[PDB]
Amino acid sequence: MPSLRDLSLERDQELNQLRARINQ
Amino acid sequence: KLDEKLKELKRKRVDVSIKSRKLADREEKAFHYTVQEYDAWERRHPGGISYDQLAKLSYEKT
Amino acid sequence: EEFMRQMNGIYPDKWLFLILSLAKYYISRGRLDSCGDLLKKSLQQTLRYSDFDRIYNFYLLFEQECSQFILGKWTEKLQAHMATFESLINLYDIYLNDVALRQDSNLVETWMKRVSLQKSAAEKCNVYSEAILKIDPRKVGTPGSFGRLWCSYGDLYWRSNAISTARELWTQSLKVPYPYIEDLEEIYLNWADRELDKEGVERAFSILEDALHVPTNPEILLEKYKNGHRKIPAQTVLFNSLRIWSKYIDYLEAYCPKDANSSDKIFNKTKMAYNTVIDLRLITPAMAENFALFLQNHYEVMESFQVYEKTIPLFPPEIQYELWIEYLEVATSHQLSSLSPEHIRFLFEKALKNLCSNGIDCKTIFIAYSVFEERISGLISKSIEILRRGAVITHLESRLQLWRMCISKA
Repeated sequence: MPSLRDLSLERDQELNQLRARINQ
Repeated sequence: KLDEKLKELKRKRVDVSIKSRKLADREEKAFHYTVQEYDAWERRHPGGISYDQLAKLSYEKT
Repeated sequence: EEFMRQMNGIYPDKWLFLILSLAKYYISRGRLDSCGDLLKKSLQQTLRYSDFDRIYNFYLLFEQECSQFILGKWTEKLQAHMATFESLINLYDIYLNDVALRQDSNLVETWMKRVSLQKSAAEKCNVYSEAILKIDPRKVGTPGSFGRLWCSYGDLYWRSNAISTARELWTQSLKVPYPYIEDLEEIYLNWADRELDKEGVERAFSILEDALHVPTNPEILLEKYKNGHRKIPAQTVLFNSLRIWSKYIDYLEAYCPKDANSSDKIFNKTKMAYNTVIDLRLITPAMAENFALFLQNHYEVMESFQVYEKTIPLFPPEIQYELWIEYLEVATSHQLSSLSPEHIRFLFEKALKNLCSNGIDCKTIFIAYSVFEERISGLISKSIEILRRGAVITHLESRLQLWRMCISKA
């Protein structure tokens, strides 16, 4: 978990910024 | 009224010369490598001895 | 004057003193127009900044002194002289970069400064147009810099209006035979981002999918370009860009609704984008986990494990440790995993055999194995023996932790 899943959870959280532009 | 324009031009020109002269006087990081980069990095940076083995090693050194 | 030309032929090495002396002669002879155009020609012809400073300063002071002398008195001459004086004062930044446009004409950074000094965007377009023709791709030093010039040039139109003009310009950009591939990513990633805000991400996929038309025999083309020594364009190995694959995958993954399923078109497309990255061996350990977490979030857990098994063998053991931790942590505790207990034991024993065969600290896998063995069967005796195997097998602090846990549990 701490090594790669921790980074990937941040990636899936940064994609919310892309989702805002996706819907608009 | 050209005197005032000339005065302003000289004032700016002095600064231009000063600046030009000053320019004249100068005279977690490992998780992001691809598989290909790992292949490259892993290939660029990967008692007693018998007389036959010592012989081959000496030949290779020569 | 004839002797002047003769030494111009004979002594080219001290041109500065020559032009200064001949300019002094021109001023002394009353040939002010001759001095003007001579100094203009010399100033345009300078190449070193120390030489430029002396000629520029001399021109500036000559204009100042001549204008003040005429003012001491003629109107037209005075007007022209102070006009040239003010022009040379203001155009210092333009002459400054004129020097650097001859030290190295294809160094695009100077062109990105020359654009900044222009007064209006109507002129910025002209300077970009000159820069594109003057710059030759084969000699652009810093990679990924000429592409920034096309990106900025397209953005200049895009900010005002005429999106069609920006697109038609960019379609010319991708046709340029670039030497490096960072220049190509800087254009595609920018074009896709700009299209995303306007025509939706459905179009934004198309821009990147055109770049990633995977060809047959990738190894042959990668060999031809890699061993071509800048002779072969980076247009042919565009499929081998991690940054384009990453952004294409980001757009696909953000476009998949959070309740996507196997029959959804975008979810299938994301699977093909990731599987093609893995096939190309462009997958990075963070992306191999990004794929596995995407699958788990979409309840395709049993196919998440196939990602881990497809990717773990490719990386060195030091990274196989992280992916093994992820794989086993998901396998042991997740409601949708259908791995039988003998399978999860097979995974654990495989991990410990492979990693300990390479000296990697395996403390976490040993602890997880002991906890799993207590969970699944309740055989405490087997759990302790597993911990003892870890402590008995150089990472002295870990072996002291496994000895304390093994003994305390016993």
